[PDB]
Amino acid sequence: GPGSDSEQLQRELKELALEEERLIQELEDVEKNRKVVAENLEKVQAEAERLDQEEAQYQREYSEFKRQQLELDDELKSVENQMRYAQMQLDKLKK
Amino acid sequence: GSDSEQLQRELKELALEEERLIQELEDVEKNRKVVAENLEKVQAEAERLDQEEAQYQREYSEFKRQQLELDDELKSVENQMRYAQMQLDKLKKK
Repeated sequence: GPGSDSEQLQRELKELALEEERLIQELEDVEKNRKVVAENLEKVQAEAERLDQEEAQYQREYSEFKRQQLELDDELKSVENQMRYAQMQLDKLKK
Repeated sequence: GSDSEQLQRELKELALEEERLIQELEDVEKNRKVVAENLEKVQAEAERLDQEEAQYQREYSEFKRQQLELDDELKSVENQMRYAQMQLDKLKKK
């Protein structure tokens, strides 16, 4: 019994050792892979946060141009209205 | 005659302002559509980054799980080797 039982245990230990070796390598490599994915995730989240501020700036710019456009068009209506009035005064003097 | 000349001077100054305003409006409309375009570009990029974010969060979770799982696989193997070696030693001791 004991001799054959010992040979079976020796075979089991050799199988375990080979798997141990493999796992140790796989753990070294997963650690490298996790470092890359952590970098990638941070970079994309940092970029998204930056783009949010860019978008906020453009929305302010857009709103400002829109306001300017309304202000200018109203100034133009005033000029046009003043010119008609002046011409009407001139028309009275031209006669 | 003088009132007329005054009004003619006024109309000339106004026509200059009208010209200036019409140009300023052309330019604001140009500036406005550039910003609208920047906006469209920003929004497309934001969508792209959202999708890349989702991808990397998935990969993050997958590799974290893989490390947790591998480490427990190694611990199980270490436990099994200790037990097997203990049995081996006992059989030697007869």
